[PDB]
Amino acid sequence: FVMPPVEAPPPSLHACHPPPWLAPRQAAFQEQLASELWPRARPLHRIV
Amino acid sequence: TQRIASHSHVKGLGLDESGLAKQAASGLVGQENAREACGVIVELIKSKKMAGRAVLLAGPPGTGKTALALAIAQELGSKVPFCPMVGSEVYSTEIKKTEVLMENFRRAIGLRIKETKEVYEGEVTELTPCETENPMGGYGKTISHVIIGLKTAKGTKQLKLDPSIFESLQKERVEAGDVIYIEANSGAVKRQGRCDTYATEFDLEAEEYVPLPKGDVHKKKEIIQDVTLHDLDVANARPQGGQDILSMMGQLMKPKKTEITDKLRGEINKVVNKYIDQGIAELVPGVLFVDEVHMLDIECFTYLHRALESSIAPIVIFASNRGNCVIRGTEDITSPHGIPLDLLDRVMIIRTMLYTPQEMKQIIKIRAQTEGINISEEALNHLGEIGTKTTLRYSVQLLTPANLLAKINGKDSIEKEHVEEISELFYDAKSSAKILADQQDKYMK
Amino acid sequence: LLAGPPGTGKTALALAIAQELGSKVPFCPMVGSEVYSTEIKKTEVLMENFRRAIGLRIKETKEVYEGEVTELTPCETTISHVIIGLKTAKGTKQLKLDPSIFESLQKERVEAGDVIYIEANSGAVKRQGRCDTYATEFDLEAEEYVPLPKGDVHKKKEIIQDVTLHDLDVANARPQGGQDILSMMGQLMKPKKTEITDKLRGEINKVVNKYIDQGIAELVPGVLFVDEVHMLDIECFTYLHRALESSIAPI
Amino acid sequence: GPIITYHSVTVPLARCSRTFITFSDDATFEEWFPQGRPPKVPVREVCPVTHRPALYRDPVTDIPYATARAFKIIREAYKKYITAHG
Amino acid sequence: VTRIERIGAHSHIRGLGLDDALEPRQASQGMVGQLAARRAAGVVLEMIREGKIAGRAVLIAGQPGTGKTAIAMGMAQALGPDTPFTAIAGSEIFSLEMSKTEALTQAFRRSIGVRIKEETEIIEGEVVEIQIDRPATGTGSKVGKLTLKTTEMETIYDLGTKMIESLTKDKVQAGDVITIDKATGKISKLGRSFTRARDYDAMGSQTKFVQCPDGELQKRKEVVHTVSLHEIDVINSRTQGFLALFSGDTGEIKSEVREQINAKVAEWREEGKAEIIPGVLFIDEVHMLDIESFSFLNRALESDMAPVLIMATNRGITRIRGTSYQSPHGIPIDLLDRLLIVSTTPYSEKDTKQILRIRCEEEDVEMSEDAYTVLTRIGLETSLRYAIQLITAASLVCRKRKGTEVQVDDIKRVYSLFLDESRSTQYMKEYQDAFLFN
Amino acid sequence: VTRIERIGAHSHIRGLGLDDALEPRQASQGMVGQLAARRAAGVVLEMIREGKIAGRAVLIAGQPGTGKTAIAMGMAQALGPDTPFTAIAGSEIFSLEMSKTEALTQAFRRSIGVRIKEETEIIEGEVVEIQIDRKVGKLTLKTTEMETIYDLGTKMIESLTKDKVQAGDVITIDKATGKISKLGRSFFVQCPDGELQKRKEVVHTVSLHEIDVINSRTQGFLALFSGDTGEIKSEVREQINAKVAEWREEGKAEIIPGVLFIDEVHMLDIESFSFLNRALESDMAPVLIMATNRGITRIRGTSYQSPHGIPIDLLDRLLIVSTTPYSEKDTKQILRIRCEEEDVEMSEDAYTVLTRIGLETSLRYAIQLITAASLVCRKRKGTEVQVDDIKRVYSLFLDESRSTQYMKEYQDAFLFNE
Amino acid sequence: ETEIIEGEVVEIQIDRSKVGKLTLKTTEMETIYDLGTKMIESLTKDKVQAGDVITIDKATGKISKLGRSFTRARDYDAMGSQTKFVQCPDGELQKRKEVVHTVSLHEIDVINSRTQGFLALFSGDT
Amino acid sequence: ITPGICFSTASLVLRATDVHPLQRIDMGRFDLIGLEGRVSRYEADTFLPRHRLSRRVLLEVATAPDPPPRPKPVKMSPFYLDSLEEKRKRQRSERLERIFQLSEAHGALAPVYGTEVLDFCTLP
Ligand SMILES: Nc1ncnc2c1ncn2[C@@H]1O[C@H](COP(=O)(O)OP(=O)(O)O)[C@@H](O)[C@H]1O
Ligand SMILES: Nc1ncnc2c1ncn2[C@@H]1O[C@H](COP(=O)(O)OP(=O)(O)O)[C@@H](O)[C@H]1O
Ligand SMILES: Nc1ncnc2c1ncn2[C@@H]1O[C@H](COP(=O)(O)OP(=O)(O)O)[C@@H](O)[C@H]1O
Ligand SMILES: Nc1ncnc2c1ncn2[C@@H]1O[C@H](COP(=O)(O)OP(=O)(O)O)[C@@H](O)[C@H]1O
Ligand SMILES: [Mg+2]
Ligand SMILES: [Mg+2]
Repeated sequence: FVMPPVEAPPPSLHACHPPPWLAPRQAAFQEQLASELWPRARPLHRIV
Repeated sequence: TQRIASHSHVKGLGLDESGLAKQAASGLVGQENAREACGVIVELIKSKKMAGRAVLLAGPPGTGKTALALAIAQELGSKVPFCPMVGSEVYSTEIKKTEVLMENFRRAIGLRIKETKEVYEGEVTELTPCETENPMGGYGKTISHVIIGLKTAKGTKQLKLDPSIFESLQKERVEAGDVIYIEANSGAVKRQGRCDTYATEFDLEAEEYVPLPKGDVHKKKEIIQDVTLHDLDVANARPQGGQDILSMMGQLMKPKKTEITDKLRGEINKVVNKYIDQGIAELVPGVLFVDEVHMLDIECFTYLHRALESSIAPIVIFASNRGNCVIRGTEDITSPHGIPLDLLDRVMIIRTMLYTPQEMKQIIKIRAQTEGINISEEALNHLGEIGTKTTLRYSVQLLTPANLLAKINGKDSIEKEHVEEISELFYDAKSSAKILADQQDKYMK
Repeated sequence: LLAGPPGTGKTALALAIAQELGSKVPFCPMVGSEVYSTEIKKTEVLMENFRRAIGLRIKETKEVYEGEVTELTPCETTISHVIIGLKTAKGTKQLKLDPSIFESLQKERVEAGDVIYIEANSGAVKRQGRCDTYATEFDLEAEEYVPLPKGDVHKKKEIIQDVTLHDLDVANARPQGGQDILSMMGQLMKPKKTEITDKLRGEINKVVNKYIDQGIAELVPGVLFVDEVHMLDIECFTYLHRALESSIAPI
Repeated sequence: GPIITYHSVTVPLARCSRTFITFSDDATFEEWFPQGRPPKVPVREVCPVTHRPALYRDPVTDIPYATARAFKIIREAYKKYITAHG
Repeated sequence: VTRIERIGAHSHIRGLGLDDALEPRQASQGMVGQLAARRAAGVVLEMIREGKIAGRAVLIAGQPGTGKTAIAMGMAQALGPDTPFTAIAGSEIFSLEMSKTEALTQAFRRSIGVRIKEETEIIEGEVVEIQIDRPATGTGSKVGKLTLKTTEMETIYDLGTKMIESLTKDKVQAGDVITIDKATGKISKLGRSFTRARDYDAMGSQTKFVQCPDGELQKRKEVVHTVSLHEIDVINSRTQGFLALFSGDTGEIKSEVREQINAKVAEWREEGKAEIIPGVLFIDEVHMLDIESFSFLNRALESDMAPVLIMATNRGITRIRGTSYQSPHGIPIDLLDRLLIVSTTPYSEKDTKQILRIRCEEEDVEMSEDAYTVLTRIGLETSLRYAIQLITAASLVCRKRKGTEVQVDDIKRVYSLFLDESRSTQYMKEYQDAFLFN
Repeated sequence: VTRIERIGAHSHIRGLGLDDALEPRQASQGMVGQLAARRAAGVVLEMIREGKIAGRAVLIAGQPGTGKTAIAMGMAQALGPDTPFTAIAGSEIFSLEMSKTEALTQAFRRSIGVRIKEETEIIEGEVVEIQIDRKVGKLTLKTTEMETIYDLGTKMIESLTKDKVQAGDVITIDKATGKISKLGRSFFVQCPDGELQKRKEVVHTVSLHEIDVINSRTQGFLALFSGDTGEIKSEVREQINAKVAEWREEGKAEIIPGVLFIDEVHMLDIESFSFLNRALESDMAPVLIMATNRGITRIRGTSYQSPHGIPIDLLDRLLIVSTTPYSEKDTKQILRIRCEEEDVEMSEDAYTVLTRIGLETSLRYAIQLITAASLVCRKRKGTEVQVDDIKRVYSLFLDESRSTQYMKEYQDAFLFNE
Repeated sequence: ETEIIEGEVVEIQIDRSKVGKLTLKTTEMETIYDLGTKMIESLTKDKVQAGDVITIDKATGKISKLGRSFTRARDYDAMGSQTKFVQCPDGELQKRKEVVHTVSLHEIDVINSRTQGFLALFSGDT
Repeated sequence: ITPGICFSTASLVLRATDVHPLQRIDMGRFDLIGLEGRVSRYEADTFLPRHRLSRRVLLEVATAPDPPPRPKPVKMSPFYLDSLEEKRKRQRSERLERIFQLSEAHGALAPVYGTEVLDFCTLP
């Protein structure tokens, strides 16, 4: 039953003119990791 | 196994059927009283009705303490677990000292599991449903069995199985000419490939084609598996084989020993008791041998009181060559074997004495026999005289250099001259200490 | 050893030695109290600095195809090759790419009008924005618009880069890339210094010797300066006894 | 609709459990139980040149062979056949 | 066959051996003598059973071999499995994974049990006939029917898709005695009322049958769930905490998590959902704790979630670990003020003989009266533990010579074979130079 | 309303109180007396602001309660937020996450900043209509002076879809990144007035530590908030130093040297001091300011005695500023300043009594009694603190001397007396 | 000692991916192979195509790509980091591979310590 | 629920570690750990020493005409410019030299252990 008092998304790094390849690379990495690992995290659904 | 170690000649305790110790038997010479006491301890271990009993082997260095413990292990056999351990091993960078000690305690308690695995092997020749002349419900076809024909090298048998296996057969994609095995204890069909007789030299599959099974279609055997309580504890604390994210994390992350909880150990104990009551398993309480116990600190010694008082603990054998030394972890507290007096009250002390020159000569001869070395009588007497001074370990360590020197000289036996030359080439502790004292200015620190 | 009272110029003398050698010779300055790391043992720190002091000079010609993409056509037999069209201020060039670069081009999301560069030796693709000639194709897009490259599409440069043995050691301590799940999850793990094995050190030494014999590498032994060496403890000094006796160590 | 009925009953031999599977239509029964005949053992082909057991199969001529010399002879024969028949 | 639990040091202790008035019998339930200490332990046990006062500390102090651990084990056996009893050594709190205060907090919270009692509807019966109709191909709605039977009932149930899936996964057949929980749909097979058809092959050897359940089909049964505060803390600390219940590896649990759990458990207690079952933490050899641990103990006993703390020490005026201060029992005076001390006096000759008799009875060893006299003399001269060890040593020596009763000769033989601390120290003094460091 | 920043110990310090010639005033900007220390601190401030000399180290040494930390706080206030001022205690460098040398390296690099100016296009307005069709889209934005319709690209459409934007919302868009932040709704924030699309000059001052951490690994900037930096490799730091030198030479960036303040530096050990001896010799080293009240004392980690608990080799690199005890006039002026800070009214007799109490016992004890006496006065419905309130709080709260006397009276009842 | 198949890939035909054929050649030989499900999956995973010089282990079926043959149409201007051109192997398509190497006990321990334990032989994080 | 922290930094900071390809050497010539699980002892020791390409073979294949089409299975100059062509043949020579140099570079390293050794030593 224990819930954290506060819940926040991770801090985000913002630059006016970032390298245009960093964000797509991170997005692709996250997409692949989620597609490979989210099905494996389903048993922990009730705890979360 | 082929290499000769320091205790390669110890094949057990040379005890008569009445427990009296023979002067020289099973590779052991002398130490008759200690050997008799160790035989009594062996009977205690075999009785399997005592827990947490501790024995301390006390005596000067090179008096057979480790040799006696290894003789006990030889007497027990490979069936009985024997977990050797030095006191320095409790100092780990991953787990606490008490956890190391508890894990070593659980390693000594063994469990022997006996089960019968009954399987049906064969190449599927026939796959025929057994329809019923009166279909239930009036329409369609109803089946009451599925006949599976299994063919092996020396037979062929037909099995009238439950209709429910039709789903397993389809899931495994079992067809005629495939090699499958069915387990009686589970009622499941497993397809172990296709028969190799239907494979051509132009095929490229690797794990698809399997040889036709030899032997009978119905194979049953008794499986004896030996496990320890620590094996079950570790396999349950960091499980391997799951497909969830936690198992993936375990595979990814570096393995690390963890502090296994009393909850998991109690669950393992309950499962072990259930297996014992069912007749599946037989408990095999063994021995934990802790050499150089004096290297344990005061925390380890204190924990050993509770560890030994337990009803699940094995029989622990300690060994210490220290005198009135200072207990580690304490400031200027001296105890007779480096062991606090509280733990000495919980142990039975076996005393090992020094060796007479005759016993030293016998041990040297035995070691020469073990190392495949022929030594003359005069060389043996000179080496025994060398062993009267210096030590016994020094004399037994001159055998292989002297044998090599003889072989270089072109002789098949060690003569006295070879031992003299080796004694000149290599120094013992006392001679080196004399040199160091005579030249203490030229040495460092 | 530079021994003398404080303020007498030992550090200045070491820095003067470094100035006399020049920036081409590896001068690794370390303080004796820097060996007390919380990630690796002290001897590992000492050996890492020892390898830092030894330098390797590598002469290599690099080739990069750079320009705005005017055409991106994979040629089917699977894909036999990729024909790309790159534009610069000095003209247009048509290139035949190894089919393995198509995966990199698709990952980088390379379309016509994007300014990219392709490494000839590795097939690496970096999409460094859209061409500014297309900046007016929409009134509001979240795009980085980049000028058209000025020189030729094909750029050749002969370079001399200095690396140290520690750089080659740390490059082979952990794998890079990898599309497997274990490899991807390893990118999330916190980077920790590790006690690099002597097997890896020797293998890297063999590779370095191979390239020296080939003639594309040059060795610069270099200097490691340890200041406040009295902050080393007895274990560090004992390890230095062995390390200085190596045939691979620096001054 | 087309269904598969799984049925478990208690019937006297004092009682025993039996299971039955009922297929609504013969198509499902044929699909789950094709009653396939046992497969046939392939003929162990032999190289026409060296008479050793065949290990390879030239794709152009479909002639099995077991030696590089046999392959060269087979390809020479095929070239001669092309020259003659055209 | 030998179970995992064998004859240990305190296997003969089945309880404190007190009457209704907490008056110790001379010899009952394994305990012999220690009348005052056993009476005090009984009063403390009554205090534990009442479970109203939090953070009470008792110190069992005495000379080695005076029965401190025997009294603690008797208290544990008299409490019973319903009340938690966490027995640890003082050395166990020194851990590389967590702080000493965290280890002590976890030990404290392992000694308090939270019990949830709720009533659920339960169907228990013998499966007569199960029928499941499923589409031949493609996704569809499975339809089924189940018949359940008791000695006095038989009902036919129309089954839903999820109950159909549960029955299919459990592979429920006719004659299986199954239990169904209506809410969660969990199905537990507990036996077979009769055998399967004989004509089938690859079925295995049929086990014994189970009698069909009687009474009504859908009963109402009381379900009790009991966990400790530590288990709640661990499963609430992180998503992977439930695995930490077995692997340890809990790290340091946040104080926020523990405060939230204390609040939720108090709310449950007020609302009648859960009852708190306070237990005991027994720290053997508490003198291994340092000053920081003792300082934590001082204030951790002031919580209403604290259990009864029982310590054992055989130290006199000794240096406190981590300091240079001499204190009674190796314990700071601030902690000694928060606890009642139970002293154990040494045993007499008759108490020693009775303890030896109880040990022989526990070990199934038969001994003569002369052997008992000699063994009691040896125990008075050397120690009680040495004589206890000689009991089974002499049993083995007697069994070797094909005997039935342990005689004085066997005791003398084991006395010669196995040495005590005194004779070993004498022989080591005789060869002091041969031993390494003095 | 009560904000996070309440009245602290140095809340009244607003600067060093110096004129253009660095001549201290008797009472200015919350500072009283200590003319020599304040003048030396002003000279050090001029050195910091000049930014030419690297690795200069200054020690502020003096008895407890002599304005050492006050001098440091005034130095921090006189510098603006532009110049980095890293303030740590000596105990903070002892970590389980990294070594002491790594902790001091991070402390040094946190004190040097890199100021980078860049231009961005910012679109701020009120959303009128948003249309997206299966991709193409239109967006209509308005200010109080102009209205416009935009033809959207795929990436901006995705950005506007991810962050739910509907008509009436007041949003700002960074054109190059699609960074949309909703700052309210209008029909609550007033709609922007001027031009919809503005070219803005954004200036960031980034510390060397921030550059190293951001470039240490992918998503490495997260370690700037959760520790977890580990021990950053020296290769990354050398590469960053080289790139920062390249930027400075090319005009892309300016270096802003700052100040690292280590209060209670006597907590550092010999290893940390040996590291500081050579870390100050780099061209990227900031100005180091330390404070200690130790006399000739054992250096931590050794058995050697040194004048400040600091080894003599490091002391040879320091300029020492000595703080002198306060007089009756300075003590009374400090008490007046603290009373003004806490909004407490005292009588002149109360000021005299409190000054005598502070001189006899301690300035911090007297400052503490100000709030207690004010509370006692407010309890009895009074408005101005009297001598009776001061005597009441004097009796209620003891100082170190009277507490030690009472403890010595019953020393047997206390625990572990030497 | 291990039996391998070694040749240059000429054609890969897969019908529909249940069954297909693979043609391999040497400078002195050429043959066609019938593929199964796992062989087809392994070939598709490694993206084996024409002109690739590969070896296949007969016992385990694992496929490692040695290189690709050079033709007039493979005159690439940019090459990937792993592509390299090799000559077509000579001799017979079926070959025996003998590998002799010396490893220590510690290396075998590290390899079997974890799933990818051989990585610890470089990092030292054993 | 709180909004995340938006940490803003200079765009130049994100390019601090970036080095242009024309300014850095190829580190794949020292990549030993990348060969593990991909490169075998056979390739490094037996195959490549025998079947490495040579410049002569590469030039012969490039200059030679296209091979004849594989047989089907049987069941049994006014606008000519000299400068442009000279440029084109120089480009072809450079391309062939690059192919050769890259093929030699990409198979120069031998694994420390190799797939066979790891497979042999890897127990179930
Ligand atoms: N009674 C004995 N009979 C035969 N070999 C012995 C005997 N005592 C010692 N040894 C041998 O002499 C060597 C000395 O080791 P050991 O006696 O075990 O030293 P310690 O008792 O100090 O551990 C070993 O090789 C041991 O096997
Ligand atoms: N001989 C010298 N000539 C010029 N400058 C010197 C000389 N010796 C020392 N210095 C300067 O004086 C300071 C102290 O010298 P340093 O090398 O730090 O002494 P240490 O031997 O203690 O390291 C430095 O700023 C250094 O540049
Ligand atoms: N009063 C008693 N009744 C029964 N057994 C006892 C008694 N006192 C001690 N024992 C037994 O003698 C041994 C020593 O007592 P123990 O409680 O371990 O001493 P300690 O006070 O040092 O813990 C144990 O085996 C214990 O079971
Ligand atoms: N010259 C001064 N001007 C104003 N306030 C001062 C002065 N000196 C000390 N204080 C104040 O007295 C208190 C004591 O702190 P401080 O004297 O800085 O301690 P220390 O110098 O021992 O670190 C603080 O509230 C501080 O602001
Ligand atoms: Mg006890
Ligand atoms: Mg201060």
